[PDB]
Amino acid sequence: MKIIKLYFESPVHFGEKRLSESKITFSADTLFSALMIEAVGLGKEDEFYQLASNNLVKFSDAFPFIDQYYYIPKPMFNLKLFKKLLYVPIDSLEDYLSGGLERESFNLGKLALSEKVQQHDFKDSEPYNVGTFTFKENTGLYVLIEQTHPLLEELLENLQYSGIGGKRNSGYGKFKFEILEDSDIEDLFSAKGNRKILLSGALPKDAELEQALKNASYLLERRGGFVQSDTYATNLVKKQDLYVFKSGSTFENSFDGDIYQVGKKGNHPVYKYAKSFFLEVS
Amino acid sequence: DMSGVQNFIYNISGSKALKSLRARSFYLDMLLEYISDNLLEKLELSRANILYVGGGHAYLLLANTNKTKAILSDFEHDLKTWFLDKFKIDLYVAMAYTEVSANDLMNHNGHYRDIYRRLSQKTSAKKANRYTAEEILNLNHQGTENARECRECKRSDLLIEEDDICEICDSLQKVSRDLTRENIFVIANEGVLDMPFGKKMSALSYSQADKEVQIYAKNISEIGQNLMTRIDMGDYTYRSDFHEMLEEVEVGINRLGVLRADVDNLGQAFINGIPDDYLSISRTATFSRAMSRFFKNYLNQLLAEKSYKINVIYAGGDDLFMIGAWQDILDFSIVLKQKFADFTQNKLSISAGIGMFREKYPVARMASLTGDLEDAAKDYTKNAVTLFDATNVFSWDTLENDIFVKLDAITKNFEKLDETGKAFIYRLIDLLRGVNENQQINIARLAYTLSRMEEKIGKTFAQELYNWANADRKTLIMALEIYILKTRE
Amino acid sequence: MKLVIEGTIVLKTGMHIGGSSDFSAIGAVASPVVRDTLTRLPLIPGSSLKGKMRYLLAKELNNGIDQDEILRLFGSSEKDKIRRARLKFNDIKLSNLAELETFNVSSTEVKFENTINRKTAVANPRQIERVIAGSKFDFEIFYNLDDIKEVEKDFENIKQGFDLLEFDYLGGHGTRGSGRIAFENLSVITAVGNFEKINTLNEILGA
Amino acid sequence: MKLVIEGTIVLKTGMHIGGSSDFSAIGAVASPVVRDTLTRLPLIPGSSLKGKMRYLLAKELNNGILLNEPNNDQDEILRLFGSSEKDKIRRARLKFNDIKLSNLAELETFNVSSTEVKFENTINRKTAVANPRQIERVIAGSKFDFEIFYNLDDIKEVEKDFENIKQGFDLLEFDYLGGHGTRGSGRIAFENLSVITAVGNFEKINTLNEILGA
Amino acid sequence: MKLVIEGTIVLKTGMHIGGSGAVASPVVRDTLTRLPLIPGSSLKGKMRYLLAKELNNGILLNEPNNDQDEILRLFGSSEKDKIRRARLKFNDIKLSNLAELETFNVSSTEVKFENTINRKTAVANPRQIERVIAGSKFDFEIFYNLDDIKEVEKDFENIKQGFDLLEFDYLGGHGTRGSGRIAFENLSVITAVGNFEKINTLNEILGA
Repeated sequence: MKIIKLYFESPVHFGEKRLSESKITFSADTLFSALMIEAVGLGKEDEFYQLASNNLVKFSDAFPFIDQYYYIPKPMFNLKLFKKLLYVPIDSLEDYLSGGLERESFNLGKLALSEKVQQHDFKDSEPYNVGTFTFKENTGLYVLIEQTHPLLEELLENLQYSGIGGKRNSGYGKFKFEILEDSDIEDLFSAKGNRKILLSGALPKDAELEQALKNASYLLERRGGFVQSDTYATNLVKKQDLYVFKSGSTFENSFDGDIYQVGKKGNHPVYKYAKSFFLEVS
Repeated sequence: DMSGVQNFIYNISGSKALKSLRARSFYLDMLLEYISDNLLEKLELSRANILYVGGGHAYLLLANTNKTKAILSDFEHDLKTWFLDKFKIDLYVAMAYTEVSANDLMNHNGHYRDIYRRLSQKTSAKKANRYTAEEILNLNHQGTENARECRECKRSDLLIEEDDICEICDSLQKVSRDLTRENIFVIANEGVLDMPFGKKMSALSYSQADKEVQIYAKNISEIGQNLMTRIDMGDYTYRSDFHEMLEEVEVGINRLGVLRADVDNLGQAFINGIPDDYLSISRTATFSRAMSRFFKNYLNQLLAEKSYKINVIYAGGDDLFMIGAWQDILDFSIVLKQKFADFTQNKLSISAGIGMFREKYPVARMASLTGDLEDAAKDYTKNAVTLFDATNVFSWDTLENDIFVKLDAITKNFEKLDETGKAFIYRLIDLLRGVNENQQINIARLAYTLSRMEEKIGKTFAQELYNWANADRKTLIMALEIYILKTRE
Repeated sequence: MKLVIEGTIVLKTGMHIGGSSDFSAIGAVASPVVRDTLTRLPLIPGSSLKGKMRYLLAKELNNGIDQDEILRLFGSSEKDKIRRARLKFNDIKLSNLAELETFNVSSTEVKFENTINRKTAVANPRQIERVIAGSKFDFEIFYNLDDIKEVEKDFENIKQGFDLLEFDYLGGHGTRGSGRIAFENLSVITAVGNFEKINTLNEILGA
Repeated sequence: MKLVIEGTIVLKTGMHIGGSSDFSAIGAVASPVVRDTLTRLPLIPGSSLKGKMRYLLAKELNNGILLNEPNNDQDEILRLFGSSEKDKIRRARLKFNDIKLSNLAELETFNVSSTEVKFENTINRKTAVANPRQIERVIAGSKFDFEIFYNLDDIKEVEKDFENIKQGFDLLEFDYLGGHGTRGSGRIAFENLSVITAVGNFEKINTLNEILGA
Repeated sequence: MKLVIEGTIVLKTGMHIGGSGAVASPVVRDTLTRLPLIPGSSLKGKMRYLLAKELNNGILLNEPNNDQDEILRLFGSSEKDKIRRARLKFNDIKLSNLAELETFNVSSTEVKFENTINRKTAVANPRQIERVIAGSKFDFEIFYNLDDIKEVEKDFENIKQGFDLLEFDYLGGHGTRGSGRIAFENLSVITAVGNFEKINTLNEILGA
């Protein structure tokens, strides 16, 4: 298991339904879509989808990190006996679970709002506004992968000089990436456990959804939007809405998701990575 | 327990989204009212079995019979299906119940805290497993591809054929156009605003209510003969349109001010605020009714007393949200704290956060960062106000006494007037902020500067202003900041 | 097959791009400039540079009749014309602030202007924040190479946009003094994918 | 296609544009000139020069008076300096730039500063006492190399536009540029008035360069 | 339409304008060429004082904003409502005749020594006064912009009145004690751009 630490050199915009509103981090849907667009840029989207569908690449949602501290979302535990807390460090999960344990503050950056206009010559200009998020100086995001492949690294390097998120051609989203294989996180992931914490925006297939929802504390998340290409349907069109579990969810039974197809009435398919990525705890 | 109520009210993407906030807050509150009253109709119980129907949640006492549990299961399934068929994930009502006994109600063996502890545990357990497998499958099955979307609520289902707008969101637009200070609300088969269970709500006044139907009024005219149910909410609106009321004010800056406040520790004072030896069901009822009565009725009457330029979006102890002219927000915050302390006899504290914005600022980002100044005040859950920024955190007493005597003194002696005296005011403000960047060469400069600026205002400086400007007080720079914000074009 | 064009925007005259409404300092009667939110240092938005280059390039072209050069370089989304933009602009932040600290001077200034009424002969002043002249902004803009038969015409159009912008201003009250820029150190390096004719782009942009 | 008009504004008397009451303890001198913030040179803003040319040209196309709003000027003035109305909005054909002091080397050759201070009275007719006032001015004979960008979008108006531009420069020849000009200061003169093209040669550039250099 | 009124200020006695090395009381000079200079503020102020005192009932005691309509329209105003643009436009006047002064092998300015004999002490406490010499000339031109055809005659009558009022008074410095006496000559008016119809009447009511 390896890491992809994303040190950002620019404001980002990772909107949820907006241009004016943004979140601090992105998801596996967006990174899979970005890598698929970089694959069709260099003609390897048949290879990349065959790698991703056969579980040769498996990446979680991008998660925050401050100095030598990797963070994950606050796992929804259904324990019996920190509402403003949202991110607990991944190494501190055992003694966060063993008792009511806050050691240091969580600061990643702060949100912003860019004020832009759409200038007209002989007409009054149109204001609009882009909500952004600027990271702090020695912070960023990381993505957990395992058994990395040279195609994944080539596509990541091509995505590095293209932009991640929204409004990327208009000033945002540039970053640099690094692998930096760690030893503590891989030992934390290799250990089994009775309860497993989801880490990507997954959705089980229709023959395992009942098995997945047994002793489950989940949160559904609507993950859709408009199709970003040029060869799809000669006008802007919204893909199929897919409701996946949120990345902080916690399950008893394991599952492997699917790369669902959300675009069918077009010249090329549109995919949505809802494969499952788990972390075992006790 | 309605979930996502703030996400329903504030996350609307419209350019004219500010005109629908009261409609959305009203929709959610009266939605919960009708859901609880409908369940009491199904169980053949009176409305006296409502202990508290509040903001986002209701509490009912009802019999431990198998017939009741059958009606509860059917009601929960129908309510869940209706909420999925209108608000896909964005709204959810969690119906959880627990078994309690009369010796457990009477606090004979303790356990009166344990009623609401078990109820909150089961409600959180229901919120964790929100949907079934079949409902998730039907959610994923109804996704289509379409090149259309609403302007405001940004969904692509239930669009109207004539205009790219969600039907429920358009109905909120219509009822926002038809909401006055005296409108009663009528639920029947035909109406404006879509509701369970196959009923719709019109918000009509007044002679159209001669009409089968349930009539919900804020204020009742006659009790006996006219026969309608009194439901109160904090529906104070000054003008119901922000551009015109921002054009009404002429002295200060043309910015919109947002007040978001909450009482500190509703939950702690609600489950273990009362001593154990005085616990009763009626005392919990009278405490909940006292708090709701204060916020809704008393906040409406204090706002109607001195006609503040304030629109109230949400009213309640758990969450409050008002928006209007920022000068009137700043004027009403201190009197809201004072009258809340008069009501609760200083047994409860209120933490606020002010924020000033343009009118065309995005409403969701507005409410969200006003709430982050709120949690910045709650860090300090004490008496705390953040004045328009997360770093300018005060308390209530400091704001009251120090800021208002300082502002009254500054508006007294700074109204000479003079034209370059204002330039001196901004100059001294900017260099007091410059030494607030923590360099003492700047305070050496300011020691040189006071010798330059004795004679500019005259001799009124060296009685109170020099003692405030001794070592760059934050109180003084904030009072000067609100003075130069109150005095512009 | 993905290119990087590096350069520097120096300011011959001051610059008033944009404005924040973040209650940073809106007390002072002076329209502020756009700054980075964690360093509070002056910033050229990538949207401003991109939009002014698009405006001047689409006005120099499309005379007497946008054409597909502008759409293939800057992207479009019409009812039938949808193209991916080839240029990836980034937000540009201030570079020589250490050089601006050798002179013991700020990163930004304030400029006073009156307005003499002709009827009543009276002046009302107003203030404008400007980032000062002598400021430098190191930029990098990313070009992706979809087709080699169009890259030389694209780079000819990019240099045309750069010197057209060098004879105009970059945002704000440019008719009344400010905004004048000068692009220097314009060079092209390929990021991924070895491109066999890169020196011809390095001389058509570096001329 | 765009033209550049370059010249020099030479100060015949002293010139006092601009001022910010600087936070540094300069001492017992008040009312400084506007300066370039980095190179410490006195500056002629393009806004001041634009406003004074627009006023004198709008005043000159006269018979009657000039009393109107700048947007309700003459249509030649609106097509030269721009207008911003709700419907009849015209792009400005001129682009002014802030002009900083050029011949600092020549002022250093004569061993004298770039700006000086003039002491000035106001004797009140009651008391007949003088209150001295320091006014910082720029030395006469200083030269300010300017360049204005002219964007040409209609060949059938460029000759009249340059006729009006030369008339505006001539109206500044007999008036002052900024500051206490009625009391002596501010008098300017335009030298080396020429026109060059940004990129791509204008065919009829000779008539513009001969009615601008008249 | 704008007119230019051009003449000469010749110094009949010495003159000393201004103040503020290792010597006492220098004159205000040109800063580049070091020529002695009449500030246009001083000429405008003295002309305004004399013309406002003669265009009045004897004496002049009020502020310059409170003058007559002829004075206020000739020299400008600053009121909250009754603000007027000046028709005269004065300029700093440098020394013209350095050729004539250098012909006579004398400096353009010279130092004047004079005491203050205290009465109970009868001792000198000397001081040095720099004066630009007599016979110095100062070519001036004042820009007059024409707004009223029916008022240019009265304006030019007042301008000639101010000129020959200044002929019987001094111009700056220790004037009552010897210095400052000037006289105006070669007085003419010319038009800036495009000839005025009535220019000959102005040259004959100003050339007298």
